[PDB]
Amino acid sequence: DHLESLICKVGEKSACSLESNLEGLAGVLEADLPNYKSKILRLLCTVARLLPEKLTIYTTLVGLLNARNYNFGGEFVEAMIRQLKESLKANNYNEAVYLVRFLSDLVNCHVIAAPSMVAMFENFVSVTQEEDVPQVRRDWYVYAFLSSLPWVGKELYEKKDAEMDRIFANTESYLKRRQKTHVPMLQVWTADKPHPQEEYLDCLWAQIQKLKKDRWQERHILRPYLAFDSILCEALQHNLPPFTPPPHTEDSVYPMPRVIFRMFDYTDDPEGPVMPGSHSVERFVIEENLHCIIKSHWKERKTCAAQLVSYPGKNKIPLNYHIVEVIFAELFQLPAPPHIDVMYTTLLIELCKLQPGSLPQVLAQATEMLYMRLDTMNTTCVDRFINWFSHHLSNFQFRWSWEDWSDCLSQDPESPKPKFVREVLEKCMRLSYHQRILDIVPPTFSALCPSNPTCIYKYGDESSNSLPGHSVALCLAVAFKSKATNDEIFSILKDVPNPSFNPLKIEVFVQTLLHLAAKSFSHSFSALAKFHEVFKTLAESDEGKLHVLRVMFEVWRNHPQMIAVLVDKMIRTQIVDCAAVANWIFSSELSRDFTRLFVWEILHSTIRKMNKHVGAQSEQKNLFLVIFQRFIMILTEHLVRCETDGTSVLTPWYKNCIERLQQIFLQHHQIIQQYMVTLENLLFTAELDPHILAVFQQFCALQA
Amino acid sequence: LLKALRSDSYVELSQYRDQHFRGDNEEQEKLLKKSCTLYVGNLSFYTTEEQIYELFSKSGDIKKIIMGLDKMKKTACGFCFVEYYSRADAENAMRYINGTRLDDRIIRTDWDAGFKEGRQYGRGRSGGQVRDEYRQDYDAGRGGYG
Ligand SMILES: CN1CN([C@@H]2O[C@H](COP(=O)(O)OP(=O)(O)OP(=O)(O)OC[C@H]3O[C@@H](n4cnc5c(=O)[nH]c(N)nc54)[C@H](O)[C@@H]3O)[C@@H](O)[C@H]2O)c2nc(N)[nH]c(=O)c21
Repeated sequence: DHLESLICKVGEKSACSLESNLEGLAGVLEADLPNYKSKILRLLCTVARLLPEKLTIYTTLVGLLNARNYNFGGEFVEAMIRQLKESLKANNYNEAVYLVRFLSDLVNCHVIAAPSMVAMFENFVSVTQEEDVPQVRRDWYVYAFLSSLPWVGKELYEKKDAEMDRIFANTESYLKRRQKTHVPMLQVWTADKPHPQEEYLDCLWAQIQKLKKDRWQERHILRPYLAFDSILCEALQHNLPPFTPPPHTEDSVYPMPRVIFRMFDYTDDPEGPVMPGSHSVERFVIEENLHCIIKSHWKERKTCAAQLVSYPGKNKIPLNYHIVEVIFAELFQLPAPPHIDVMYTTLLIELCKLQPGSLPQVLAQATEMLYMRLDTMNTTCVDRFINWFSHHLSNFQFRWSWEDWSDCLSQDPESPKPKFVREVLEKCMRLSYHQRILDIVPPTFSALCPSNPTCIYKYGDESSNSLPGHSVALCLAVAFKSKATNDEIFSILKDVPNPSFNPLKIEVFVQTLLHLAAKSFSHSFSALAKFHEVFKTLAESDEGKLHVLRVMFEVWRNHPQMIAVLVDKMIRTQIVDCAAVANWIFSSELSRDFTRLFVWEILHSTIRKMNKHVGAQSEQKNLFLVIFQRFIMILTEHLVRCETDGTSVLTPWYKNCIERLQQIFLQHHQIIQQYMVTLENLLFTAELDPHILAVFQQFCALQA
Repeated sequence: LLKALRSDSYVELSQYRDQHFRGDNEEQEKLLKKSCTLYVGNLSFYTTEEQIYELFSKSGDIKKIIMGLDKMKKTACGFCFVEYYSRADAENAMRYINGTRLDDRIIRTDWDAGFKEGRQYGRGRSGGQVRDEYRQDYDAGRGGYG
C-alpha cells in the first residue's frame, strides 16, 4: 500500500528533482528491507514488467539499492530471471520483452555484468537456428534482442564487440531469409509514397544499423543513472545464469508480425523541433513509450492524455505530432487496434482540451493528410477513419472546411475520396438528421449527402388495385390498427394465392407490419415481438427467411440504420438465422449497395452474434465456410470476366470485395485458425486465382 | 497488478440513488455494480431513439433503449435508459461516451439499478424531469425556461 505508492509515484510531479527523489526513495526502501524485503522485491519486479515507459527510472532505483545492498541486488536479479521464464511459459512474450529490456538497462546501472547479457542474447539469436519452428517464434527472440540495443547497445559493444559482431552476423543472415508473405495484409497503405509502411523487423534492423553507425549514440533516452556515476561505478555487478529459451510446444503462442504505421516526417512540422527520422532509434523509442503509456492508462481518458502530453525526453521533439501519429497507428493497426475504437476518439478530444493552442491544428492537418492518401488505404482502416472523423465532427458542431475536399466532386463516385465523404456524411446524419447535414455542407456537396430515410410501401397511396394480394394487405392494415391477435392475422393471410412457403403471404405481412410501425425502432421491435408467432410460421423455411429479408429491404432501403437494427432483432429472436443473413448480403438484391459500409457492419454484427452462440461450433464454422464460398465465387467471376473481356481487374468494386474478404480473416483470425485444414483442402486451394489465394496465404503467415 | 493501473474512475458509482427504489441502499448498489443498464441525462427534447442507438452502439450491442417521457404530455423530456447485453460494453460507454456530445449537448451517463414500469416518466411536478423544475436559464433544447 504505502511502499507501492512510493515506488509508483517516483518520477512524477515533484518540487524536487528526479535524482533527488530517486536517492530519497532508495534510502526509504533500504530502511524497510529488513521488514519488507519480500514486498519490495515483488513491487520492483512488477513495475519492471508493467511500467516499461519508466524503465530507466526504475533501473536506476535498482542500481542505487544494489549499491547500498549487494545482496538485495542479487535477489532482485534472480527474481527477474524467474519471472521471465514464467512469462515466456505463459506465452506472455509481450511482457517478456519489457523484462529483457529491464535486465539490459540494468547493465548501465552496474547491476548486471555486460558479459552476462551478451551471453543471454547469444542464446536468444540461437533460437533462429532451431528447425521446424514457427517464424513468429524466431522473430520474437530477434525482436527482444534488437529492441534492447537502444538502451544497452553501447555498453555491450564496448565490452564484447567481438561477441556482438557474431550475433549481428547471425541476426542479419536470419532477417535475410524471413518470409514477408504477411506484409501486404498488414499495411495501412499499399503506396510506398510518401512513406513506406515497413515490416517491423526490417525497420528495427535499419534503426539499429543507424545507431551502430553512430557509435551507439542516441539523443532521446533519459538515463537518471548517469547522475549517480559516483555510486554506481563503485558498485559490484551480478552475473546472469546461462539462459535457455523454453522449447517450442504445440501450446506455444507467439505475437503476430507487425507493420510500422508511418505518416509524418520532419517536413510536416517545419517551424517546430526536428522530427527524428523513420530510421532512427529515437523514433522507435518515442513511439514505443507513447504506445506503452496508452496501454497503462487506456481506462482513464483524462489521465491518459495528461501522461502523453507530459512525456519526457533528453531533447525536444514535436510531441503533438508523435502523439497524434501513435494514436492513428493504434486505430489503424491490422488486424486490430490494441483498445476499443471509440476510446481513441475521446482520447483525441481530451488532448485537444489539454493543448488547445497546438493539438487541434496538428489533428486537422493529419486529417487532411489521411484524406489525401485515401487512394491506397486499406478498406478496414478507411472504415475506422470514417467512423472516427464523423464521431469527432459531431463533438465539434460538425464544423469542417469541406471545400478543401472539392477535388472529390470531379472523381468517379466509387473512387475512395468521394466515397469516403459520402460515408462520413451518412454517419453524421445518423448522429443528427438529414436537413442538418444538408446545411453543414457546401451546395456543391448536396449530391454527396444521404437521401432522406423515408419508408417505402408497395401498397400505399401510390400503389394500384392491380397488385398481387393488394386488397389482402389493405385488410391487414385495419387488422393491425384494430389490435388483433396472431390467430386473427393468420386467418386473414388465408385469402392469399400461392404463386411450406408462400411468397405473397410473407410480403403482405411484412410490407404492412413494417409500414404501420415506420415511426421508431421500438415501434418495429414491439411489432416483431407481438406477431412473433406469425413470423416463425411464415419464415420456418430458408426461402422464407430469405424473403423476409428481401421484403424488409425493399421497405427500408433508404434507411440503412433501420435495416441493421431490424436484422439484429430478427436473429436474436430466431425470426431468421445468421446463415440466411449471410446469404442475403451476397444476394443480387443488395448488389448495388454491396460496397456500402452498412452491409459489412450488418455482416460483422451477424458473425459476432454467432461467435457468442454457446455450443454452436458446427453452425459457426458453417457460417464462415459459406461466407468464404460466396467471396471466392464473386471474386472468381470478376477475375475470369476480366481475363475473358480483357478489362481492368483493380476496379473500386474489386478493391472493396478483396479487402472485405481480407477483413473477415483479420477480424476473426483466432477462430478461423481452427479451420486451417478444412480451408487448405476444400476452399483455398492451388486452383484458385492467385489473387484470391494470396489473401488466405497472407492470413496463414500471421502465425506461421 | 498495480493499484495505479487498476484505476477506473469513470466506472465508479455516482452519488445518485433512486429514492423510489423499493429496497435498501446496500441492495441498490449491489444491482448497480452488476448492471448493464445506464441512465443517460441532459438529452435534448428532439433527441431520437435512433440517434441514441447510433452513439451508444460504439461501445457494444444495445439490447434496449427506453426514452424518458413527460408523465403527462407523454413526450421526450430529456433522458433515457440504455441496456447492453454485457457489463463490459456498458462500462466502455461510461468511460468514453459519458461526458461527450449528442446533438451538440454534453450528456451524462450513470449506472442504473434496472428498468421498471413508470421509471421512464418525469418525476417533476410539471411532468418532466425534476431538474427542469429549478433551472433558471433558457434551454432551447429543453423547452425554454423552468
Ligand atoms: C437524474 N436522474 C434521474 N434518474 C431516473 O430518471 C427518472 C426520472 O426522474 P427525475 O424526474 O430525473 O427525478 P429523480 O427521481 O432522479 O430526482 P432528483 O435526483 O432530481 O431529486 C432531487 C431532490 O432534491 C430536491 N431539490 C432541491 N433543490 C433542487 C435543485 O435546485 N435541483 C434539483 N434537481 N433538485 C433539487 C428536489 O425537490 C428533490 O427532492 C427516474 O426513473 C429516475 O430514477 C436517474 N437514474 C439514475 N440511475 N441516475 C441519475 O442520475 C438519474
